[PDB]
Parts: sequence; C-alpha cells; structure tokens
Amino acid sequence: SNPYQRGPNPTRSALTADGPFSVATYTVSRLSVSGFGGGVIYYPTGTSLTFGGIAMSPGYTADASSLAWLGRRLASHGFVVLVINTNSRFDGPDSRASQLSAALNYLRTSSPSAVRARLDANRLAVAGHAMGGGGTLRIAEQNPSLKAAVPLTPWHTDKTFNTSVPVLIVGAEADTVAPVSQHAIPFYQNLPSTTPKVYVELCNASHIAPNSNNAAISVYTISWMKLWVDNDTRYRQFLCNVNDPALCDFRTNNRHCQ
Ligand SMILES: O=C(O)c1ccc(C(=O)OCCCCO)cc1
Ligand SMILES: [Ca+2]
Repeated sequence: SNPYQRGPNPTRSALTADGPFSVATYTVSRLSVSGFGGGVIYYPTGTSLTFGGIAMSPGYTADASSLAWLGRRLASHGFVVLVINTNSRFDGPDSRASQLSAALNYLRTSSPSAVRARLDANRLAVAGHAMGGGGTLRIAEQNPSLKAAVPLTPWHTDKTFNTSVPVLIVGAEADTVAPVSQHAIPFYQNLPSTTPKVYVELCNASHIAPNSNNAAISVYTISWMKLWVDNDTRYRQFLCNVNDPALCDFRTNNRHCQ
C-alpha cells in the first residue's frame, strides 16, 4: 500500500548491520563536477527498484571516507547515498551547505544512468558529521522539499535554524570538539516547536563516534530516513516510546509518532 516501502519488517538487530540490499559504488571525480569536491555514491544493486536519495557531508579536515561505513550501511537498507568531498578540507558549515545543495542537484539532474535508474529524485534528505551537520541544518532552512535531516555531532556558529524538515540530531556525551551544550542541544532547542524533532545523546561517545561503525547511529539514522524518505511508519517503533540504554539524553516533541 506504501509504494516506497522497502525491506522486511525491521528489528533493532537488523538495523545494526548492513541491510537486505547489495551495494555498488560510483566514484564522482572532483573534476567531473562544480559546486562540490566529488565523492562516492553508494547505491543498491541486484534490484530493479528505486529508492530515496541522501546527500551526506563530512566535517572539518575530513573527507568522504570518514562516513564510508554509514554511506554503505544506509545504501544497504535501501537508499542512494552521495557522501561528498568538499572543495577545500577547511570549508566551514555554510560552505558545506552549498556543497550539499550542489550534490542534491547533481543527483536530480546529472546522475549517472546506473544511479538514476535506482533513484527516486522526488524523495531526498540530508545528513552530515560535525561542520557537515551544521551545513545540514542550513540546507534544511533553505530547501523545504527535503524529507529529513540528520546532523551527527553537529557544529555551527549559527545556533538558530527555521525549518519544517523533520530533524533528528545525534549528540555525543563526551564531545569536546562540538560540545553538546554549545551545539547539538541549542540546535534542537531553537528549532521550531511545530517541527518534528528528536535529540539523542550517546553515552560516553566522542566526537569521532560517527566516523566508524556505531550501533546507535545506525539505528536512529536508518529509522529517521526510513520514516520520512519512505513514509515507512514501521520504523516508528525505534523512535517512539524510546528506552535505549545507549542513550544518556533524549528529547522530543513527539510529532513523528502519529
Ligand atoms: O567538523 C569538525 O569535526 C570540527 C569542527 C570544529 C573544529 C574546531 O576546532 O573549532 C575550533 C576552530 C574553528 C576553525 O578552526 C574542529 C573540527
Ligand atoms: Ca540563524
């Protein structure tokens, strides 16, 4: 009945590992594009289906490889994921927003045929690590068509974003680079009260927790993307009535659960 629904009924165990789909990659060379530094597209193969798309940005001084595990994890659960490299490794968060915007336009207008055949360009979301997550919040403000945004241990000097795009922010308790008291939590609190939003804080986690395989990040990022990109309400169970011992803070206005 939901034409965008993919994969068997989820289990928490299943969302901590690569999913039902084989994954291929397409390397986007830096010279092949303008507006961002190229990157890697992870996309499902062995299938004739189409899937929503996600543009993902790494953080300060980092490249696409720092989120390669997450790009492949999301792809394997049924998404087309472009993890970008930036024009300069020292680009700030608003620059990363512009480069996410170029990456989304590339997906919708300049995709390789192998990517486009697996892509429903009408259903796009964004995600990002650190300054990349700052850029995710800025692009959510500009582009109301986005289905979801997931900033991972985000960093931004701007603390105030206006968007109706549903936002789930992942904070890291022990983050000294983007302390949650100065970034993640102000971001959550200053988002509109009418916008479906969730803040989770991983116990004992560091700023680099998003840069390698992480069960909690996998569960919440897949579930948020499934819920909003696919309208797949089967993933409400992991985001609602939440009792998760991996988490040491949880905040929501609960607008995503019905
Ligand atoms: O995106 C990241 O992971 C990230 C974000 C911020 C810093 C940082 O040191 O902020 C202080 C200095 C600002 C520019 O020098 C480092 C890394
Ligand atoms: Ca602002």
